[PDB]
Amino acid sequence: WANVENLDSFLQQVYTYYTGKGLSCIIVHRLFQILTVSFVIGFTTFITSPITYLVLWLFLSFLLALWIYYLTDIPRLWQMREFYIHALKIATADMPTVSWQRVLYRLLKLKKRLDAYAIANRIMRKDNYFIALINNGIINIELPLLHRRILTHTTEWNINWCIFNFVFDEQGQLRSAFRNPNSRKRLSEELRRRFIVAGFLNCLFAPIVAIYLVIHNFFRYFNEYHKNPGALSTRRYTPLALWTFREYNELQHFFDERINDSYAAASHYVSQFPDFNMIRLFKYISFILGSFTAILVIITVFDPSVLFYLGLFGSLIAVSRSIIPDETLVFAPEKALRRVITFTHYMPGWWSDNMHSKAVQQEFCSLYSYRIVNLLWEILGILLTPVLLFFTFPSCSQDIVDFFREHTINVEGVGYVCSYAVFQ
Amino acid sequence: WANVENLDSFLQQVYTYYTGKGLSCIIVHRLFQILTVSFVIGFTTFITSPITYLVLWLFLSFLLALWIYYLTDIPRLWQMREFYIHALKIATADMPTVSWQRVLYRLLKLKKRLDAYAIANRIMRKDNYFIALINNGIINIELPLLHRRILTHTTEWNINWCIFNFVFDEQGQLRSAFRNPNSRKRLSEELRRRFIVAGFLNCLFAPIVAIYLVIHNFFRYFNEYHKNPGALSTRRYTPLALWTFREYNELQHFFDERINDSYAAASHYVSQFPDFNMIRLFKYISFILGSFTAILVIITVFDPSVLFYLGLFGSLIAVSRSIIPDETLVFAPEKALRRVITFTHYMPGWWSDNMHSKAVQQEFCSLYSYRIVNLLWEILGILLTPVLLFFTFPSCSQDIVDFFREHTINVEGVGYVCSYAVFQ
Amino acid sequence: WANVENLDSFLQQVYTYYTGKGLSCIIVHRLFQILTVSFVIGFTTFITSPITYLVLWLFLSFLLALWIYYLTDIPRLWQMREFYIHALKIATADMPTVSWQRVLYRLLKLKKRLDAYAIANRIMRKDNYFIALINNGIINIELPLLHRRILTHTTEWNINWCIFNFVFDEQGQLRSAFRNPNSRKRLSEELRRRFIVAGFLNCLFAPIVAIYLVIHNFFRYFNEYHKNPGALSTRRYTPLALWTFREYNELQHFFDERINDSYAAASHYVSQFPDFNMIRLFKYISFILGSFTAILVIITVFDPSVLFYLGLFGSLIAVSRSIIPDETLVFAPEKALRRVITFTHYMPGWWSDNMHSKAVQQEFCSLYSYRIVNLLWEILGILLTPVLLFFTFPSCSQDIVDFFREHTINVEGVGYVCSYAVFQ
Ligand SMILES: CCCCCCCCCCC(CCCCCCCCCC)(CO[C@H]1O[C@@H](CO)[C@H](O[C@@H]2O[C@@H](CO)[C@H](O)[C@@H](O)[C@@H]2O)[C@@H](O)[C@@H]1O)CO[C@H]1O[C@@H](CO)[C@H](O[C@@H]2O[C@@H](CO)[C@H](O)[C@@H](O)[C@@H]2O)[C@@H](O)[C@H]1O
Ligand SMILES: CCCCCCCCCCC(CCCCCCCCCC)(CO[C@H]1O[C@@H](CO)[C@H](O[C@@H]2O[C@@H](CO)[C@H](O)[C@@H](O)[C@@H]2O)[C@@H](O)[C@@H]1O)CO[C@H]1O[C@@H](CO)[C@H](O[C@@H]2O[C@@H](CO)[C@H](O)[C@@H](O)[C@@H]2O)[C@@H](O)[C@H]1O
Ligand SMILES: CCCCCCCCCCC(CCCCCCCCCC)(CO[C@H]1O[C@@H](CO)[C@H](O[C@@H]2O[C@@H](CO)[C@H](O)[C@@H](O)[C@@H]2O)[C@@H](O)[C@@H]1O)CO[C@H]1O[C@@H](CO)[C@H](O[C@@H]2O[C@@H](CO)[C@H](O)[C@@H](O)[C@@H]2O)[C@@H](O)[C@H]1O
Ligand SMILES: CCCCCCCCCCC(CCCCCCCCCC)(CO[C@H]1O[C@@H](CO)[C@H](O[C@@H]2O[C@@H](CO)[C@H](O)[C@@H](O)[C@@H]2O)[C@@H](O)[C@@H]1O)CO[C@H]1O[C@@H](CO)[C@H](O[C@@H]2O[C@@H](CO)[C@H](O)[C@@H](O)[C@@H]2O)[C@@H](O)[C@H]1O
Ligand SMILES: CCCCCCCCCCC(CCCCCCCCCC)(CO[C@H]1O[C@@H](CO)[C@H](O[C@@H]2O[C@@H](CO)[C@H](O)[C@@H](O)[C@@H]2O)[C@@H](O)[C@@H]1O)CO[C@H]1O[C@@H](CO)[C@H](O[C@@H]2O[C@@H](CO)[C@H](O)[C@@H](O)[C@@H]2O)[C@@H](O)[C@H]1O
Ligand SMILES: CCCCCCCCCCC(CCCCCCCCCC)(CO[C@H]1O[C@@H](CO)[C@H](O[C@@H]2O[C@@H](CO)[C@H](O)[C@@H](O)[C@@H]2O)[C@@H](O)[C@@H]1O)CO[C@H]1O[C@@H](CO)[C@H](O[C@@H]2O[C@@H](CO)[C@H](O)[C@@H](O)[C@@H]2O)[C@@H](O)[C@H]1O
Repeated sequence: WANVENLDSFLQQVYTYYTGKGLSCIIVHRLFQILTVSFVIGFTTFITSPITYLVLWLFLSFLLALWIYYLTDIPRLWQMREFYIHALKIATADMPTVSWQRVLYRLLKLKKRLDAYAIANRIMRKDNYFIALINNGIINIELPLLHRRILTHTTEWNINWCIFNFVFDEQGQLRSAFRNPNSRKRLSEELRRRFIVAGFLNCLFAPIVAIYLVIHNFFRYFNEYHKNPGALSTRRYTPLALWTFREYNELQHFFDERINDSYAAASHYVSQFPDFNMIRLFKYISFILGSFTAILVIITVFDPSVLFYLGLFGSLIAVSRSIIPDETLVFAPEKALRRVITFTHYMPGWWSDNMHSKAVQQEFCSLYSYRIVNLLWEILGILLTPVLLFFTFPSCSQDIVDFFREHTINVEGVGYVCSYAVFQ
Repeated sequence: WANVENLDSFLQQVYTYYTGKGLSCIIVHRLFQILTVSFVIGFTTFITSPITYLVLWLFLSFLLALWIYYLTDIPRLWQMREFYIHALKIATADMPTVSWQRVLYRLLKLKKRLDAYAIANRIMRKDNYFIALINNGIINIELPLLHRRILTHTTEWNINWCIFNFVFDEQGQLRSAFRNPNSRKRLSEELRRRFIVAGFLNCLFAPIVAIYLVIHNFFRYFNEYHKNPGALSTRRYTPLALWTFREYNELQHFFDERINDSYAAASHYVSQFPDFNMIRLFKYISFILGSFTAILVIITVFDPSVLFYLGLFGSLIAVSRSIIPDETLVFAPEKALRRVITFTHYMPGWWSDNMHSKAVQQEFCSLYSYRIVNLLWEILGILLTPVLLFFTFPSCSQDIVDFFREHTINVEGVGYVCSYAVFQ
Repeated sequence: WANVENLDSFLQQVYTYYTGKGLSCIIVHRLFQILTVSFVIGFTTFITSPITYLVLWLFLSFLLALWIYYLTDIPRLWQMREFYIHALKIATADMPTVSWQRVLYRLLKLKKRLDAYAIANRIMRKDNYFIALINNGIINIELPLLHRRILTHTTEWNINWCIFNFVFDEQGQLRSAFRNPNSRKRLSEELRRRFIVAGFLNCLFAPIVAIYLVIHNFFRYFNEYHKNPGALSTRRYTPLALWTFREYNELQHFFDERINDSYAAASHYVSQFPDFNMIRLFKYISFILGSFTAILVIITVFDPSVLFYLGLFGSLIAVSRSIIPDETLVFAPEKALRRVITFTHYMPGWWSDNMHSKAVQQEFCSLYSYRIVNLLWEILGILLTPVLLFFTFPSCSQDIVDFFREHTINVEGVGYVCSYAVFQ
């Protein structure tokens, strides 16, 4: 590896081999991914059975492209596995459980600079620019009519292809033409001619991706969402909430740990806002039905459709007892919210006034939505991303170019990084 | 509010509007309260159907008095809601979740002194005297024959009407005649002529209140206590335990929070005292029945009323497994008790010797009783309070007067407070 | 002050009015400064008494220029005094003792951003670039032949006139042409044509400044350095040591406090390196002379030029006792050095190996020199600065330009600051 001369991509591959947990796990996951896609395709073309033949040929050609890419990438995985076993001296059996600090320790042992912070800046060199574009509103992801900021996975794929393939070298570093203030008019017009091409390609590949996605999600979740409604209120952070919470140089797996360790706190928080005027009503109704049931039971022990009424009242009382919280339950929304914020690290300025508020809870529930709503939006966004790539993104092209010139700072030994990554 | 000149009652109304959680919640609770009373009355007069007409007229006249009082009080609630929205700038939607410290912050912003501690001393000016009368034995609430200290809700209503209406101004402050040591013989005899009148009124309104209370509690709890015995061992603090734990100037909702946050610790503590000589016996019996069942099952797999015996033994073994605790369970009564005391703040002097003891647990279970026992005593105390108001309270009248003269201290900017409130 | 539009210079004037401690103290100091200069001139032209008339006319013309400038600047001082009394509400009697945090508090009360850190970045906007040029070797201040880094006060005056008058606006901010990478060849050649002009002016004003300086220092220090040699070993930090210790955005008076609070630690540290092979010799010599003196005193009490020998031996023994340290004295150079570094905040990388070392002490004594050596070098540097401005500075001109383009970062609300000021 002494002849890399492309240290950024090498470190990124080291990291994605770590988070993939070795060649075995990576190959297994990719295999089951293409198997799931192919099963969806085959089962959908079976239960429904010219135009059908042509669209099936299209789908299977995409599947074969995926397969061919995976087969092409296998050798790079082997090179990295060899680098892990031999150079890093990390056992193939230690992969699913070794930490990133241990890999960093071995990597510093093996060998301008390779500090932990430097390696984080080199792995996340483009992700930091993405965090800074999204969080600072440099790029407008708000729909023109629906008035909503949506960040699907196709949105960020298109952002990474239009911008970060155009702004960064093949060697993976900010091109020279993006700090020259005189070229700000040529680049800011060769960038709209990329947004337009990506919008054209998405207007062709977005229907046949949203269709596959809705079919896959239906097949996967129909069983649970019609035979287990308890798992219908499972809440998760929206994909835009996961880029609002992200910090700079915070590698993906650290972020995943500290976000998964926050769902307990968030589920607790969103429950600290009961409806007392409704709890009181249901307490009253439970009292009435309990009086009726007491009379009925005390009269049936002396005269053995009163059983229908007894069953109905038992059902209604069991319904009511679920709404009525425990007596010895202390509701404290502000400390629940602070317990959440110790994980999400995200407290807007105007929260600090009223963290007990209900408006704060409305906002946090805009960030922490239902999983089914997240699915509906991850399907509608694949359709509405061409709207962005045609109407809101070109108008924001100039700014983007300027953002890469103003807010780029040279950190010695790393290179040109985002200027926001060096503050926080 | 610049023309109040009755700051104590104004602050008390601010506080009870806070703890009632706004005009909406207060009105809803009062409405469902009169609805529950009226439903009990109507259903009891229905399932049972002169004397009946007369007693029904009496009950409905009391109900109408309650209704008329609530309708009379509504305008004061509106005045306070206006003061909350306009002057305090607390949103009507922030009421169920705003804290008392936020209300104090707004109230100090708006405007002798209005510190947090001063407002607590003005809201709890009579409650501090009550805590000091009850905890220091100035007033004797021990029954003459049953030899038990009972503090029902009617007991404290009678104490607040006999004493605190006679001792405190209409403006809500210690009358002047109660610090003059020469009038200690006139006041200590105009106070027995109040205990006697209250005893006479209670000997008339105590039967028709205990009757309503037992009917209400029967209707409410018969369903749960005959169809869910698991909620028969629900333990709660007796009303006298809640005045023993109360601290001075600790507003009601803080006390409620720290008492509700103690039921987990108390339930844990009362379980750290198993019967080892009984656990051993049930372990032996489970072993015997398991041997029998093993033989029976191993003999029925070769010869398919042995099923009756198998079912009976399964039932008995399931019974036995519930008593036998887990093996890896560590019983530690002293640290459980300390975990409780960190909430109740109540450790008598003689506990500090043996907090591992069983006598300490007997006392704490006198404080932390069963809810059904609490109901039986809250019904028997409504009957036995005239005994107090006739025989034990007059004999303790003199002391009471002296208590208000000796143990009153003038805190500057607040007024005459209890001398115990300023120590702890 | 709402119409300033030159916030940087306004804040710098606020700060220099604070550190000057009011109009009274500023005027008094300037007055005694011109009085000291004029006294030196008059006394030197008196004790020595064409060429004399001409050089005296030159000196007095410089004095009159200084006087005229002070008289010109008085009105700005009055404007700032009014701003301090009226707007800031800081009493004229509170000036010599008010802190900078109190001035910051008042200034934030009065009114893109005016945080403490922002005001520090605006006051020290050019000083941060100076710290970064000097500490990072962007500019070469090492003499070509003597091989020594000298930073006189004239050196930094010339740096501030050649560079910071050319690089920064009249409004006080980095000119636009210094971030355009295409103009790096025009600016890097209009900067050598400034170093050359400054070298020419210094080759004319350096003799008649070094002469005045040596005369002033002779007059001031001859008395103390010939009639009090105890104040000849007074050590101070060299002017280059005071730019090596300086941190970014550390205002001048904070730096002065933490450097003055370090001279005790430095004086302690430089004494932890005694010469044991010399202490032993002087102990032996003191023993010999004490034996001789004991014999002489015990023989003169029986036979009253032995007195000459007794006096000489007393003198030599008094000399020896000064070198020999106390017995109960514990020498610990490493913790003395750490006590120093807690103030200077300056520990090179190669110190961390051997902080007990003698080479570390040699380096620290290169930083912490004798005051008389500092005077000799502050006089020789005024002569040798044209050498820098002619031979070492032009060769380093290009780099300087690049330094202002590479290492400039835009902090929002402040402006273009040095990129090193935002790290540490
Ligand atoms: C005719 C078929 C049409 C569509 C086919 C299927 C859709 C496309 C799938 C392909 C592909 C993009 C890349 C292709 C690049 C190959 C080059 C192509 C040829 C170029 C010549 C999907 O990538 C995205 O697909 C999205 C759906 O399309 C998913 O959205 C979801 O929607 C809802 C669903 O439940 C969800 O609720 C919602 O939460 C999602 O937002 C995303 O989750 C996913 O990231 C695969 O790449 C990626 O897949 C993901 C796991 O998916 C892998 O994540 C992790 O990997 C390990 C960490 O390294 C971890 O250890 C591992 O734990 C983890 O899995 C990635 O590593 C990577 O492998
Ligand atoms: C009709 C056939 C359907 C075919 C659909 C397209 C098939 C091609 C997909 C291939 C392709 C898009 C590229 C070409 C797209 C051109 C326009 C596409 C328009 C559609 C016509 C998607 O593939 C990527 O998708 C990403 C999203 O899941 C995954 O990131 C996961 O996220 C976490 C989840 O939370 C997981 O936890 C984590 O383990 C994964 O990292 C990747 O693992 C995956 O490889 C590969 O490019 C990718 O390069 C890299 C940056 O160089 C970017 O990957 C990530 O970005 C950050 C995000 O988080 C991550 O921080 C960072 O880790 C990573 O850098 C992507 O931006 C993407 O650009
Ligand atoms: C012909 C009918 C005969 C009897 C009728 C019903 C009995 C009397 C009910 C009337 C009334 C006294 C005041 C009357 C003043 C009006 C003036 C009258 C006209 C004057 C011209 C009951 O007051 C007491 O009644 C006792 C029973 O009698 C209860 O004992 C119980 O027994 C067992 C039961 O389950 C229990 O197990 C046991 O734990 C109890 O000890 C007590 O809990 C209760 O305090 C109503 O006042 C009070 O009610 C209570 C909630 O009850 C309100 O508490 C809170 O309010 C909010 C904080 O501000 C909170 O936010 C809210 O959460 C909370 O609710 C108070 O605010 C206040 O409203
Ligand atoms: C045949 C028809 C049946 C009619 C029965 C009587 C109907 C009249 C009841 C009306 C009346 C009694 C007054 C007249 C009684 C005369 C003799 C009665 C003999 C019966 C013939 C009861 O009404 C009160 O009862 C209290 C008890 O629940 C409630 O306090 C709740 O406690 C917590 C629970 O734990 C809750 O959490 C909390 O939210 C509530 O505060 C009050 O909310 C309620 O208003 C109103 O007067 C009341 O004034 C105030 C102090 O000026 C006192 O209230 C409280 O005291 C402290 C205790 O804790 C509290 O610290 C303090 O907050 C408050 O100051 C009472 O002492 C009482 O005197
Ligand atoms: C024909 C005569 C030839 C020469 C004349 C005399 C030499 C020049 C003197 C003028 C002048 C430069 C500025 C002129 C600007 C006016 C505009 C001109 C007209 C433009 C149209 C000297 O400035 C420098 O002069 C150097 C010598 O030249 C000194 O070097 C010394 O050498 C050895 C000596 O002992 C030393 O050992 C060695 O340690 C030094 O390095 C430096 O100490 C001094 O900084 C005055 O400016 C500055 O003086 C200094 C105190 O001097 C003031 O420092 C502080 O002020 C307060 C904090 O705000 C503090 O509260 C106050 O405590 C403190 O005092 C500054 O505020 C400022 O006022
Ligand atoms: C034949 C007649 C002799 C006439 C000789 C020249 C007379 C002119 C002198 C006037 C002039 C030089 C300007 C023109 C020079 C052109 C070329 C000169 C060639 C000579 C032919 C010197 O005047 C300054 O000299 C400084 C040095 O003492 C003083 O700083 C003191 O340092 C501490 C000590 O340790 C004291 O503690 C502290 O209180 C003082 O701040 C200043 O107080 C003083 O005003 C005024 O310009 C000045 O502007 C400012 C930055 O805008 C700079 O001041 C400081 O720089 C940092 C340093 O530390 C400081 O951090 C910072 O506080 C301040 O910003 C200077 O760089 C200088 O440029």
